[PDB]
Amino acid sequence: STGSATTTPIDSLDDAYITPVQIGTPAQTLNLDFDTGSSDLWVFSSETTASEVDGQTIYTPSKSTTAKLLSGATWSISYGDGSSSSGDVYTDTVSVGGLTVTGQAVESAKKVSSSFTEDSTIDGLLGLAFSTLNTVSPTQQKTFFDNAKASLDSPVFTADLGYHAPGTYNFGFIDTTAYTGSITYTAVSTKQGFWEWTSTGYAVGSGTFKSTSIDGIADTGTTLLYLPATVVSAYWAQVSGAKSSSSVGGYVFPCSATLPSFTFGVGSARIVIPGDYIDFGPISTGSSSCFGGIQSSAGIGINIFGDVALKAAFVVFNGATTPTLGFASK
Repeated sequence: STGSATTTPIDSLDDAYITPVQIGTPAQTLNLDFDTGSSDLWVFSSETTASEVDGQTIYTPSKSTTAKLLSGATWSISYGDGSSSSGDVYTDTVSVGGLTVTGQAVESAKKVSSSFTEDSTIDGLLGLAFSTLNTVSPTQQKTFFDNAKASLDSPVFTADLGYHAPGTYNFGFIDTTAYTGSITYTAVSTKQGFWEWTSTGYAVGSGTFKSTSIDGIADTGTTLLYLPATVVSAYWAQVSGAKSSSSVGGYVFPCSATLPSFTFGVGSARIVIPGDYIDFGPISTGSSSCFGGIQSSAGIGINIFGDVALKAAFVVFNGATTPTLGFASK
């Protein structure tokens, strides 16, 4: 089997991407944020505290003939950005892009933090990291990908995120029309439950490539690119008037600037992030200070190849016995 679903940016800055997911019988379609940095599939639901719901579509298990309470199971998650959610658990049929899993754990939120309530366009998250990070207790549950894997033509999914445009998530096949050149595969460590890999270095604009190992994760649920302070300072030093602002919480730059590209290494291959991808617009409406898409990972404890980086590439998440990541230009 295979599945193919279009993913759409939630706003004009590509802050996140939503992908329609069918849950239950008859289908209830919710728009979920596919998140390679976490391992819970959770939804706004009929059980969500009413004051914490503001425009989201909700999953109502009582209206699904295939829903079953997973008796005694609870979940609670805290994300790297300080956001959180918690609740109880149903099993139900879940379909993405034509690919169906029966008996999928659907984590029903009772509580969500303010950042989720404020995002009316995101009805939940679909985690695609390793199932070792799943928060269900007392019985840890599998991700949608882990449950689908054995049925798929190939044990893979691909992320093809658009710049200010829709893209695609594919399960079980590699669309050879979706990328240019060849796919370069690189080793993955699953020791922390993430798609953790090592970039071979970077370049700023037309500058020379610096060979240096940068360990980090491929995280579709993170908007920006978080890299060591040395690398980030080297990038922003090439932009007149760029500075790190403690008051704003990162590097900002004049909205009049033209940003240089940023290149990262995947083995002997190179992925180029155009400068425009690094512009996240005014820090506040009407400001001439713009927020940068490349930020320091200092204090986060890990480097994060978020959407800024991944949208520059066709990305293969290879869930074979020995997992690997693949990157192609597109």
